[PDB]
Amino acid sequence: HTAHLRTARLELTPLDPAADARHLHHAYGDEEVMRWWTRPACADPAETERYLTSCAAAPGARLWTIRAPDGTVPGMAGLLGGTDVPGLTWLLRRDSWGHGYATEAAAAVVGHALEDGGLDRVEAWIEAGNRRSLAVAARVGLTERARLAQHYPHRPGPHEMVVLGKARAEEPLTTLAVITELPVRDVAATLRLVEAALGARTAFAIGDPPEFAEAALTPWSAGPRFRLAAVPGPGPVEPVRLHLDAAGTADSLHRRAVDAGARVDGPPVRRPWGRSEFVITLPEGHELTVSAPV
Amino acid sequence: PRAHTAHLRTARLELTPLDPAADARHLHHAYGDEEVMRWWTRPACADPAETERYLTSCAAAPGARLWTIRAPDGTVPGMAGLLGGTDVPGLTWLLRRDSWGHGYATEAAAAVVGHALEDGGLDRVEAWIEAGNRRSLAVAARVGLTERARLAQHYPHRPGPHEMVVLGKARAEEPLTTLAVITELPVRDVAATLRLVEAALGARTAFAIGDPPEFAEAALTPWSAGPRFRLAAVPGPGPVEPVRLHLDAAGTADSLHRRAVDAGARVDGPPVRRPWGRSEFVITLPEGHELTVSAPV
Repeated sequence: HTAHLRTARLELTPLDPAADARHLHHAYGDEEVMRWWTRPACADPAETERYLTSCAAAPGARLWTIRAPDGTVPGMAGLLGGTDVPGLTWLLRRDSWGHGYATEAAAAVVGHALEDGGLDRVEAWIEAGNRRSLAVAARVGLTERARLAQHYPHRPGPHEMVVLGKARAEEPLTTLAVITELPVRDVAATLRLVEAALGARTAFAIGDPPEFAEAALTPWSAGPRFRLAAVPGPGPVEPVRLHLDAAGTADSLHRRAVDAGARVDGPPVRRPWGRSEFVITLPEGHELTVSAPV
Repeated sequence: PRAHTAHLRTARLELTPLDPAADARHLHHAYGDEEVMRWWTRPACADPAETERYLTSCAAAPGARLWTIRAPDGTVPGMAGLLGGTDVPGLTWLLRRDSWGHGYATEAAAAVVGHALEDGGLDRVEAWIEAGNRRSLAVAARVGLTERARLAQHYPHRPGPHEMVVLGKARAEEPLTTLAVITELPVRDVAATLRLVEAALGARTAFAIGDPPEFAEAALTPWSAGPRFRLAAVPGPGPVEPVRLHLDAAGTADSLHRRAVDAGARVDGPPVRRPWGRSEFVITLPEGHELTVSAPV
């Protein structure tokens, strides 16, 4: 890309790892600034130069370097990549903070991505705890669409990643959730189980003994939850396979399932796709593999 | 319900247990404001009398715990409290356009929540804000509430449906939680299946394994994460015990149905309005699986 993006007080020039690495290292090498980054603070500008390159290297990578009028170089902003949906990001040395740069820069990149970038939509992955960044994202029209558990090699424990987005034309139709029904013998008994293993809870039930309930896996009005329908028998019951994306550690999740007398597959096992999973099987045959970031 | 008695005092505000008759005159500046009420669950009140009435019905509501916001200069910016009649401590607030931008709503809601979670001994509290309510969501965040889910709703006083973000906050967050449930739909031709799915459901395949689709993942959203299920391939006799999938969609069912139909899908018929204020239809998969599609309207 050749395009420069100009704003009230800024010029975003295409990113040159070699040339810019000197200034950009004032952010990428700062322990503080990288408090939220996917990897610790860069050691040397070479590493930065290296990273920056590996970064701009990826397929759809399209980054700029934030240049202010007063000579300074607060940092950078742009579209990350190698991914499917164009991710977005930014970073500034601690100094340039709160001067509206991030907001301005972010606003620029976004505008361009949707408009002249010819793109249909744009994402932005911000850590849950990242208030400041979440403010900018929202300030830029990026509304939250999903969330996911993740773990950084340098982190003591896993974390939550918010996935904000913003299309050019907001689709009129969309799916907000998928609730799957589960045929079980004793809806009640099952509810009791799930409530303990997955720390679930009953959202509702129809008649006593219960004949049809809605098991919620979160203590909130809406969210991850599935229906429980009752069935007579004789009992063949065709199993249902369920993938459970959980937050927190697989060992403590598994510890909970077991300590709840759950039919567990075994201890959690790591996987190529970077997720430690373990399964739970319900008497009727259904099995739900619980998968955590770690 | 009952008493209250409590008065919430903050940096520049005083929260006094709402008194319909008393305050209504002032609060009508909010509830009677078309602009201010464009995001509310009902139209603006024609006059203070209607506001007093509404305020009363709200005040009477089961465990309703509301306060009126008093500014030091004697102004009444609006109201803020805890709604009654829920299952999870609901939460609301409302300012008049004239008091906007002073951080009153943040200060107020902050206090109601601090009270509810600490003094009220409450476990958690929610807050339902319409997707497009930029300022309210901003206050939500500034207060500590974080989105936990989203629902499709439709107010009789509106021509079209809308989205509602369900934000919340507990006093002691749970280490373990669940983010999603992706179920496996055993089908014969994972390929065609996916082709169809994207047609009617407007899905898009996130990933496919093996040239001949051995097992893919159809996302129902255009984003990295969000609602979606998994397709597994399996050949056989009379192949499968249909899997039941409830699909909560946003937008008018009439058109959702139009999509499923133009996609040439198996639909048990046009959308049928249910009693619980929801219209739906079901799409059956050749294998057996029924994917009912519910919408607010």
